[PDB]
Amino acid sequence: EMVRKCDPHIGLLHRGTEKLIEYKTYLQALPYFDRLDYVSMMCNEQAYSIAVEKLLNIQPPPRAQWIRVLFGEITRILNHIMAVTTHALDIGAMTPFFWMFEE
Amino acid sequence: LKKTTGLVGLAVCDTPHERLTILYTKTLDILKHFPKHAAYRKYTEQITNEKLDMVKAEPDVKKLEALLQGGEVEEVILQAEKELSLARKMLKWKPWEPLVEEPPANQWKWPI
Amino acid sequence: PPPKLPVGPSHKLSNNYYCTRDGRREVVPPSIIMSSQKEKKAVTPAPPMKRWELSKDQPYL
Amino acid sequence: KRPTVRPRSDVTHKQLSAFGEYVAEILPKYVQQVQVSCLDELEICIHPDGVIPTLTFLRDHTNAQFKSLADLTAVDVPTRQNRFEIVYNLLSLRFNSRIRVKTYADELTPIDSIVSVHIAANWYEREVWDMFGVFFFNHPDLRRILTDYGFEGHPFRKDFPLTGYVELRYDDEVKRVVAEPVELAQEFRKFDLNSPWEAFPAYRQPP
Amino acid sequence: TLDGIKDRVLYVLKLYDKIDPEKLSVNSHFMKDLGLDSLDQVEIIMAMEDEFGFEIPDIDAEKLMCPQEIVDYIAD
Amino acid sequence: TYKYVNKKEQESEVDMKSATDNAARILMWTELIRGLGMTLSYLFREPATINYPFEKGPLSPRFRGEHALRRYPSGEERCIACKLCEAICPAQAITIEAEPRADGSRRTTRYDIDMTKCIYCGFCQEACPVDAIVEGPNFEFSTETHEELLYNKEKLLNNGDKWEAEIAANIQADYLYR
Amino acid sequence: GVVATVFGATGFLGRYVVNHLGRMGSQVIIPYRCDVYDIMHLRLMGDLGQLTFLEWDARDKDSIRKAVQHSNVVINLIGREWETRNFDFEDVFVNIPRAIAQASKEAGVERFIHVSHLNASMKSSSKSLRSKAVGEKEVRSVFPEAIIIRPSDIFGREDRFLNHFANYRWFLAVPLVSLGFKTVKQPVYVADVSKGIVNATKDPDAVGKTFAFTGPNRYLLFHLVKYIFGMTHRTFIPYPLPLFVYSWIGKLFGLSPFEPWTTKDKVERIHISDVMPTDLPGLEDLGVQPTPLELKSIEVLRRHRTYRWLSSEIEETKPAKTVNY
Amino acid sequence: EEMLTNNRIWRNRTVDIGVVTAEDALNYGFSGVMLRGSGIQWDLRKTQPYDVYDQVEFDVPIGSRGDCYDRYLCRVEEMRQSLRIIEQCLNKMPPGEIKVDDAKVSPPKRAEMKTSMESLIHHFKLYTEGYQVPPGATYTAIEAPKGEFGVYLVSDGSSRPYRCKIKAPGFAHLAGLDKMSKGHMLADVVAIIGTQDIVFGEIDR
Amino acid sequence: KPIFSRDLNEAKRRVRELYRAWYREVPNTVHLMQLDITVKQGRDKVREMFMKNAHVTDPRVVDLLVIKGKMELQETIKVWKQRTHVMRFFHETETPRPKDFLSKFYMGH
Amino acid sequence: MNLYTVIFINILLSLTLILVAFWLPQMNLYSEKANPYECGFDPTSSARLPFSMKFFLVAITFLLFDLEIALLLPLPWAIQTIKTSTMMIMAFILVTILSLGLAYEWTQKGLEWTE
Ligand SMILES: NC(=O)C1=CN([C@@H]2O[C@H](COP(=O)(O)OP(=O)(O)OC[C@H]3O[C@@H](n4cnc5c(N)ncnc54)[C@H](OP(=O)(O)O)[C@@H]3O)[C@@H](O)[C@H]2O)C=CC1
Ligand code: SF4
Ligand code: SF4
Repeated sequence: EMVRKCDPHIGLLHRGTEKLIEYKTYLQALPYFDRLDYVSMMCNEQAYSIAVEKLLNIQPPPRAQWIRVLFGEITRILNHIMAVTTHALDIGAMTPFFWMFEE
Repeated sequence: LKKTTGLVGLAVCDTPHERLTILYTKTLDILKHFPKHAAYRKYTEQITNEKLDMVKAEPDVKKLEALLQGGEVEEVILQAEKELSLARKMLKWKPWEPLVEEPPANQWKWPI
Repeated sequence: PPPKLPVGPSHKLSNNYYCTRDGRREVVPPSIIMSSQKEKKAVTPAPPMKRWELSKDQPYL
Repeated sequence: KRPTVRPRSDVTHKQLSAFGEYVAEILPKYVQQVQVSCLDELEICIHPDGVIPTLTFLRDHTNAQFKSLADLTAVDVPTRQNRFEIVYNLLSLRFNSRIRVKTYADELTPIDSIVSVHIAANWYEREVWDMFGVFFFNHPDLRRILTDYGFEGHPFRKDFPLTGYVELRYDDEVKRVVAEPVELAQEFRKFDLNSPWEAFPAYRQPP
Repeated sequence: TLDGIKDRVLYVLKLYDKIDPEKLSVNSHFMKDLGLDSLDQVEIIMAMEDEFGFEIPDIDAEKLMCPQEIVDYIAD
Repeated sequence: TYKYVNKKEQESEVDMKSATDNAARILMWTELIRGLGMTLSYLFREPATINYPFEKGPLSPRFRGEHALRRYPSGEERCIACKLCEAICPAQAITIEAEPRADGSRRTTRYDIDMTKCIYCGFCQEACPVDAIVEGPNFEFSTETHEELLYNKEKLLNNGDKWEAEIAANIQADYLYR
Repeated sequence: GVVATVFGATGFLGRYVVNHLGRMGSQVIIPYRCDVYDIMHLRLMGDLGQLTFLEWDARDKDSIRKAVQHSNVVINLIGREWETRNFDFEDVFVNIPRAIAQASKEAGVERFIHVSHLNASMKSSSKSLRSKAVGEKEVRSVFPEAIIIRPSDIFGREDRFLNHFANYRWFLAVPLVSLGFKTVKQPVYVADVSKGIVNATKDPDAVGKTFAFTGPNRYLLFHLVKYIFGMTHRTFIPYPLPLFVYSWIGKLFGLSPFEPWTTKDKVERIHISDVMPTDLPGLEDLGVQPTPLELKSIEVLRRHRTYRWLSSEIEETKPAKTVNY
Repeated sequence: EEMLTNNRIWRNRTVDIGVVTAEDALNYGFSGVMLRGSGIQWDLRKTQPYDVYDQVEFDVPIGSRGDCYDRYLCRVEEMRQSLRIIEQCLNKMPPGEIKVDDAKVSPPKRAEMKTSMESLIHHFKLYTEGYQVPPGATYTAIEAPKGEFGVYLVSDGSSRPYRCKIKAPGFAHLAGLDKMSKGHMLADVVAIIGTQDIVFGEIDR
Repeated sequence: KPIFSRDLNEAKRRVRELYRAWYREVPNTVHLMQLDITVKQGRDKVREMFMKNAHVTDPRVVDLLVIKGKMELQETIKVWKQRTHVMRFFHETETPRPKDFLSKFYMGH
Repeated sequence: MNLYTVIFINILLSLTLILVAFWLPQMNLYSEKANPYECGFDPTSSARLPFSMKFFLVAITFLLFDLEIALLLPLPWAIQTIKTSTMMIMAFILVTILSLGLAYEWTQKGLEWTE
C-alpha cells in the first residue's frame, strides 16, 4: 500500500474552454470563468473582469469594487468550507460536511 | 541563536557571518575570471562588494538582516550560493557576446 | 420598499464631452526600451519587499 | 482625477524600464527586444537559444529572483514566419515584481525544456506540446496531457476546426464507444461582428 | 554447425509468407530479387532472432540482404 | 501582517500538575469525549431539512428559470424579431426566423431555444429591448425525453401565458434595479 | 427518405436492424409490447426524433394500423422459439405476420420484408418450420410483392445458438443425435443478416424475391460444437443419444413458466440439417460479404471461459472442419 | 474546530503528511495556502492588492511544518479572516453607482435604453458586437481561494479576445503530488489530495 | 536544422527501430487487452499506419512522426490506452463510400 | 444435538438466502458487465500478482503471541491449585518473558512497518 509512483491523468474534464473563448466576445466569454473553478465562481469572474479592465483602461466605481470584495470574501468562505469539509469527508469525518453545507 | 527559520526545510546556520564572507569572497574570485567588459561581472561585483561590506560592518545578526534586506540570514546565504552557481554557469554560457541572431522581419509586431 | 438608485459621475448636462473621459483611446503601444531593429549602478525590478509585521490582533493562534 | 479612467503611476514604469535595460545589457547575446507596456509589464523578447540561460539568470541573480514560474503559454500567430510565441510569466517574491519572457518556435523548430530551471514547467510544456505541437528538448516525460488518448491533431492551433474532425458515440453492434467523423444537427454560427470603422487611431498600421 | 544454421535460416524464410517458396533461394536478394521491402526485411531479421534466440543491432541487420549473408552473420 | 497558525510554544514547561494533566488527557480521551459531546449537542437541535415537495426554498425576483415569451396586455406578443437575443446568447441556444406579418409587422415565425444547450444566464432577457423573452421562476421542468427540452415558439408562449402573473410580479419588483 | 416500421425490434435481430436503419438515417418506428425498461438499449440507437416507440398488441389491429400508418417499409421480425400460453407457433408465424401484411397493404406501404428460416418447409419435422412455411405462403398471398428472407442459424452476442451450445457445460457432457454427424449447419452472422435486411429495404431488384442468408462455411454439428467448446476452453465430452430421448429431455425443459432453456422443437431444429443454396440469391446479391464464424466467435464465446482461459488468442483454437456437401 | 483541531485521530491522520519545503514549493510553483503553510509570507491581496483590498485589515496565516495539518489550520484561519474583512465591507459600503458610467463599455440602464437614442444604439451594439478592447496583452493574477488564479489575455484590437490562457492554481499543485506522496501510503495520498484543494474544472479548462 | 536525425538515413534508422518496437509489442497488447483480433491483423495494421506516412521526405517531419509514434507506443505498452481506444485503428464502424463518379453523382454531389 | 440442529438451521437459512438471491432476479449477462472493476478503466494487470506485505515480521510475531495466549488461557483452572506460590511465580515469569520479547522487538524496530 506504499505509493512508489504517482501519474495523475487529467484531461477527463477538458472541454476546450480556452479555444471556445476565442469565438466569443468578452461579455459572452465571462460565464466560462464561473465554470472554470465551480467553487469560487465570483473570484474567477472577478479575475477576468480585472484583466479586461486593465486592457480597457477603465476603473470600476467604488461601490462596485466594495461589492466585488465583499462577494469575493463570501466566495472564499464558501470555497474554504468545501475544501475543509471534503478533506474531512475523504479522511473519514462526515458530520462537518453536513454542518457546514447548511451555511 | 535562532531556534528556527520560518521556512520549512531551511536549517538555521550558527556561522552566518563566516559563511556569508566565504560565499561572497568565492563569488568575487570566480568573477575575476570574467572578461573585463562583461556587464554581469561588473554588476555582480558591485552587489557582492556591497553585501560583503555590510557583513563586515555589522556583527549582530538581526541588524545584519535588516541591512541586507534579504529576509533571514539563511535566505541570504542561500541566495549567495545561488549567485555563485549562476556565475559558474555564466562563465560557460558567455552571454556578453553579440546577439546570436536577429529575429525575422516582424516577429515581435503586435497587433499583427 | 422601492429603490431609487443614483447616477454616475458622467451624468452631467454640460462639460461632459466624451473625448475628455474616454479611456480606451488613451492606451498607447508599449515603449520599446531596446530593439535589435534599431559606470552604471546595479538595479532591481523594484525596491526590495519590506518585511511583514506580526499581527497585533492575535500574533499566535 | 477622471473617475472612469484607470489611474496610472510612473514610478513602476521607470523602475521596469531601468531593469529592462539592465537585463538587456547583461544578456546581449540572447535579448532581441525589450518593452514596457502602458500597463507596466516588463517584457523581454529573446532568441530561442537563450531560454535556459535567461531563465537561470532571472531565477538565480540577486537583483532578479524571479523564482516562481507563474505561466508557460504559447500564442499562435499563423502569418509570421515562426508560428508559435512561447510566453513565460515569472514572479519575484523578493522584489514583489513580475516579468515576461518571450521566444518563438515553429512546427519543426523545438525549444529547450526548462524543467531543470523550474520544475513547474514539467506540465506546462506538456500542455503546450499537446495543444500546439511545439516540441521540447530534454523533457523528462513529454506526452499528451489534456486531449484524448489517441487524439490526432493540435487543437489550439488557429487552423484547427473548432469542433474537430471526430466525435464519439456508443455502437451496440460492436458494444463499444466508437469514433466517427463529426456531424452536427446545427452547425456553428460565425457571426461577422466587425465594423468598417477603426476604433483606435493609435494602432493604425501604416499603409 | 553452419549447415544447421543454413537449414534453420531457410526454415524461417519459408515460414515467412510474403516470399515465394519456390523462388526463395539461398541466393535471392530480398529487395532486388524476392521483392521484399525495408519493413519486410526487418520482420525477416526479427524472425531470425526468434529462431536463434539471438539479438541483432540495426546497424548490423541492415545489410543481411540474402540468406547466405544471414548464415554468415550467425556464424559470428 | 501575518499570524502563526501552529507555532511551537514551549519545550520545558515541566511541573507534576502539567504532566499529570497530559497523562489524564492521553489515557481518558478528553478531546474524544469533547467531540462526542458536540455531536450529542447537535442531536437535540431542530433539523434544518425542509419538507421539500410541500415546502420550497426562498427565491428572489431575479431567479433565472425556465424561459418564456410574454405578451402585451392587449394580447399582442412583444417579440419583434430583434435577434439581439440570438446574437448575444453565449451558448447559441436561440434560433429565430422572422417574416413581415400580414399586418406589415415585424414578427417571428419560429423561435426555438435548445434548453439542453442553454446555460441559463439571462443575457437574453437583459438584452431584449422590449422585455419579450424572460426567465420565469420555474425550476421544475424536467422531462423523460430529450426532444421535450427543445422549446419552440408555441411552448415558450404557453409558458409565458401560464406564468404571466408571477413573471409580471418579478419584473415589477426588480425592474428599478435594472 | 425511408420510414421503416420494425415489428420485432425488441429482440436478438431487431436491435441490429434498428441500429443499421438509424445509421442509414431513416426514420424508424418501433412497435413494442414489453416493458418500457426493455427498450432502453434501442433508445440510444437514433438521433433526435429519428426513432418513434409506440405500444402495440397483436390482438388489436388498430395498433397494427397505427404502427404501419406512415411507413414506406415494414420489416416483420416477430417470432418466438417456444409456444407461449397465449401465443403458439401458428399464431406467431402465420396469424400475426398475415395481419401485419394485410394492414401494411391496406395502408399502402411500398415494401414489406418478412423473415422466415432457411429450412422452413411444409414437410419439416419441426412445428416452427412447418408453421413458417405456411406463414410465407400467407404473407405472399396477402402482399404479393413481399420480400422473403430465409436466414440460417444466426450467431451473435445475444444469440440462442453459440450461447445455447456453450451452456451445455452445466450438464457435464454433450448429448448429440448420431454424435453430431449426419447434421450440417451453416450459421450466419447477425450483423450480416441485419445488413442484408437493411440493404433489401432499398435494393431495387429485391422486390418480390426470396433470399437465403447463409454463412460462408458448412460444418458438421459435431465439429461445430467441438469448435465452440475449444473456444470456451471447456472439456468436450460428446456422447450419442437417440432423438426420442432428446425430445423427452426437451419436453422436460420446456415445462418452465419462464423462458425454457430448450424444447422439443428446439432440439428438432438443432438436429435437422441445413439445406444447400440451390439457386436462391444470397447475401452477396444484396452486397453483404458473409463473415466467417472463426472471426466473430471470440466476441460471443469469451464470456463462457474461466479465469485461466479468459485471455486466450483466437488463434489458440483449431478451426473446425468444413464439409462441401 | 472543536471536532477536528485537537482530535488525536485527525492529528495522526494529517500531521507530517505531504510535507513540502519552502524552496520546493517556490520551484514547483505552488501558490496561496500551499506556500503559506510552509512559512513563505506571500499573499497577493497584501503584496499586489487589487480592487479595494488595500482599504481592509486582515492577517495572513502562516504554517511552520508545511504539512496537511498546517494547511488545514491555515484554511480554518483564513475563513475567520474573511469574516473580519466582510465586517469592514458591510460597514464601509459606499453609496453610488455599480458599473462604470461609460455606455461604450458597460450597457446603459434599461430605462435610458428605452428613451435615449445614444443609449439605445450603445445597448444594441454592446449586446450585438460588444465593446472593442485596444490591442495589447496583459497578465492579471489574484489571490483566489485555491491560490493564485491568473489570466494572460491577448487582445488583437477586435471585440473577441485573441488569446486567453488561464493559470489555474491547481495545475501547478497537482504536478507536485508525486513529490509530496513520496514515502507515504495510499491513505496518506488520499489525505494529500484534499489539502492541495483541486477542482478539475480549472485544471483541465 | 536537425531535430534529431541529421539526414534521411538516420531518420529511417529511427523509423525502423520504432517499427521493430511496435511489431514486438503487438502480441503482448492483444493478449493483455483481450482484443478480438489476431496478431496478424495487429501487425498488418502497424504496417498500414507506417506506410500511410511513406511519402514524407523531410528528416524533421520524419523525426516528428517517429516521436509521436513512440508516444503512442508508450501509451499502448502501458495500458493507458484502452481497448476502445485501440480498436479505433481498425474503423470497424465505417461503411466505405465509393470513388465511382456515377455513384457519387447518385449519392450527394 | 441442540447445537448441531441450530448450526445446521443457520447454514440452511444462509443457503436458502443465497438460492433465492441467485434464482429470483432477472439476469442479463455480457462480458462488459461481468468484467472486473477498477474505477471505470480496464485493469492493467492481474490481481494475482504478488502483493508485498509490509508487516510480515509483526505477523510472525503474532503467531508466537497467539501461542502465548494458548499458554495463558488455562489460568482459571490453574489458580484453583494448592501450589499458589508456584502458580504465581510461573504466571509472572511467563508474562514478563512475553513483555521482554515485545520490548526487544519494539526497540529493535520490528513493530515498524517496512517501507
Ligand atoms: N437463430 C435465429 O435467431 C434465427 C432467427 N430467425 C427468425 O428471425 C426472427 C427474429 O427472431 P429473434 O428476434 O432472432 O429471436 P426473438 O425471439 O428475440 O424475436 C422475438 C421478437 O418477436 C416479438 N414477439 C414474440 N411474440 C410476440 C407476440 N405474441 N406479440 C408481439 N410481438 C411478439 C418479441 O417481442 P418481446 O420479445 O418484447 O415480446 C421480439 O421482438 C424470428 O422470426 C426468427 O425465427 C431466422 C433464422 C434463425
Ligand atoms: S426575444 Fe426580445 S430581443 Fe429577441 S426578437 Fe423577441 S423582442 Fe426582440
Ligand atoms: S439564458 Fe443565456 S444561454 Fe440561456 S438562452 Fe438566454 S442568453 Fe442563451
